[PDB]
Amino acid sequence: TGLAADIRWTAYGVPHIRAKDERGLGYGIGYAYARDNACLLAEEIVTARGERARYFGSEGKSSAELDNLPSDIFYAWLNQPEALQAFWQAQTPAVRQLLEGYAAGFNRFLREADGKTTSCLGQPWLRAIATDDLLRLTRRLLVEGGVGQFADALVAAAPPGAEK
Amino acid sequence: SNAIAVGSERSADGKGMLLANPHFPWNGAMRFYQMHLTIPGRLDVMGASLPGLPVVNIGFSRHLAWTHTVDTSSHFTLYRLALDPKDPRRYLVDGRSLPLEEKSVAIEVRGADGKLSRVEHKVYQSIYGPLVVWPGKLDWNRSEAYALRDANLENTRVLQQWYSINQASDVADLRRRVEALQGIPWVNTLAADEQGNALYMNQSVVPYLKPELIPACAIPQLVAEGLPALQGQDSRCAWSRDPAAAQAGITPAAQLPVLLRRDFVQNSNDSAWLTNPASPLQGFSPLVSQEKPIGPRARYALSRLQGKQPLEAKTLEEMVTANHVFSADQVLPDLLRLCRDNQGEKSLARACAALAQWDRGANLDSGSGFVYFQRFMQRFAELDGAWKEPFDAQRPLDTPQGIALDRPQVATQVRQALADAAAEVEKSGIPDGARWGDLQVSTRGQERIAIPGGDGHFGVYNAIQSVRKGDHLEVVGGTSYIQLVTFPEEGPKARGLLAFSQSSDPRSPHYRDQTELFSRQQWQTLPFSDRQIDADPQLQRLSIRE
Ligand SMILES: O=c1onc2n1-c1cc(Br)ccc1OC2
Repeated sequence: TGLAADIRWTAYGVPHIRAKDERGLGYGIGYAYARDNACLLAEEIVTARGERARYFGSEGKSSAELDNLPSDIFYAWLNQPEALQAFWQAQTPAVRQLLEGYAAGFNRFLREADGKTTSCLGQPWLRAIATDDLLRLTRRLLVEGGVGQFADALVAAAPPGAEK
Repeated sequence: SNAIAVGSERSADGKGMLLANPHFPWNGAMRFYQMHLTIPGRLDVMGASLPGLPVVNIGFSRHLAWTHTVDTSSHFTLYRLALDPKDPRRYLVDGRSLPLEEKSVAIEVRGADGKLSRVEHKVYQSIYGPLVVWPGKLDWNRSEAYALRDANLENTRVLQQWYSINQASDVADLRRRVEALQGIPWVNTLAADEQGNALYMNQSVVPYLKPELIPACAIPQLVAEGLPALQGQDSRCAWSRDPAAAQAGITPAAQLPVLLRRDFVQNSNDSAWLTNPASPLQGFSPLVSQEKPIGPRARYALSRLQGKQPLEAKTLEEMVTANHVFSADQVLPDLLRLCRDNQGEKSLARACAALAQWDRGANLDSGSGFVYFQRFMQRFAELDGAWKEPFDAQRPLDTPQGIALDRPQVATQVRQALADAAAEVEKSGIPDGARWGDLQVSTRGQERIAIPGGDGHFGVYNAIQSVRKGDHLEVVGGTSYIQLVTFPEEGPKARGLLAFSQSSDPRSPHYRDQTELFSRQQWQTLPFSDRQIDADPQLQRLSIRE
């Protein structure tokens, strides 16, 4: 509540979001984004939640071309509840509000969607999102120049046995 | 990615100008999205952002335009561990045996039978971070292992950082806001403002190690190949602490490259070194910036930007839309000479014809000469001492150049490479008279759209990366969000496109509309003022609350 946004779209579906505060601004963003890209965000959130294998099985890959199970192990490791909570606790009020509105706006579109611009309507992985999911995505992007590039390597890291 | 910021001393209007040409995926978690954000009175910013982020990542406001490119700075360090000789699950620091920590994660897997089962996986961790294995390079044997310390894991400042950038008034303000927070993970920042300042910042989160620690803390084998690696058996190789840094163990802002000029700054994913050659950036940590030879994109841009002629918006646009294959400038003249020296060698006939006829571009209507050139260059890249003039540190803009055809062994190897390239091109089922646009496409539903541009590694400023799918090359990344911003009196004038369009959903009206325009290279107004927005015959409005 206390969530309101004015959205204008110009040519090519470019949104222009006006709001009186960060919560409302986020509300407008998440709504406009969902209209164009609900399925993409749902997929990437599944990845960043380490749930690809749950929905799609061990064959097949994330959009970053990692096998589902190794990708999941990496994101489960990266996005542990303690890591997300610490990240959240360190966020300014304005950022918390941006994210709170985004999630609410995205979820609003999901409640209303009739398939007009959403191809994955009805899929079990197309679900309401939380601010934590947005933190999952942020942290996934955060490590793209670091441990993210070593996701497979981290998964493969196991101690030696008896070998010569 | 490419970025050019032009200042008062070089722009045709005496004000700032920015070309933003980031090279990013066309799908997935890094797919750019256009939006304009306004809280009347205190925030008004427009550009494009990555999925899930309620901030603008690359954009402009009333007096400022900014963009980013991927830097060459290190954002992590590998640590080579010396293992306990009695236990390969323990490691030595200052000769003391420490146990590895274990963190297990449990993952649900959907089986053949449609049911879930639970997989448990153990992640081994050191004081530095998790262990990593690259079979045959970074093994975990009985003597050594490798851990990875990521500098951004503790960067809780990233979203605040872009929100702050979004609120920046001009270049000076932007610089203060980035240097204060140090929340940028892995990109350079380039900007221009209305007053005509041009800013380059290599301001990101980078592991800090005091200069005197490097020669003994580096792993000599791994630094040669540019992998950031440190000795993990010595506590003195911990990242250095400095109270001026926004985060413990990262490089303070004063120690990172910044260039503020009134002529120009540029970057195409090379280091800070030759951002502007009139003022080389030098003497930084190897974790930060090194004086390495620049890629052909940067070399191309510098060839267009050097001199004294004023730069117009149109000039910067055409640097992208020309689709010039700049790598051809270095090798094609000599390659054509070798072709003439081998007239009536049946194996070389079609290749030499194609290459001589070629417009040296990656345009839709560019001949098969481009395809021959690409396959040749892949082979040329792996020959030793084949340059007529190899890379010269004293002439970093003009070297390497030419083929050393006067050396008989080189001439033999180059001709062989051309024959090998030609054979491969001719094996593939390329129809006679087919053009580059016939091959490189973006699939939209059951349709295809021809895409201009070529791989950045061939010096095509308009960089497009594609992969073989059935009978075509499918675009997967490159030119994405384009913005070209100037500052005339009325308000910011922004021009560009989102190459792959706003929506990834095939059902959307905005799934391919900008992709059709990108094909034809027809850039559009990015409307920012209420006046611009209201003039738009397609204007739609919705107000929502809960
Ligand atoms: O704008 C945000 O917010 N979190 C991130 N982020 C990033 C944008 C870009 Br473009 C590149 C890297 C980024 O790091 C993660």
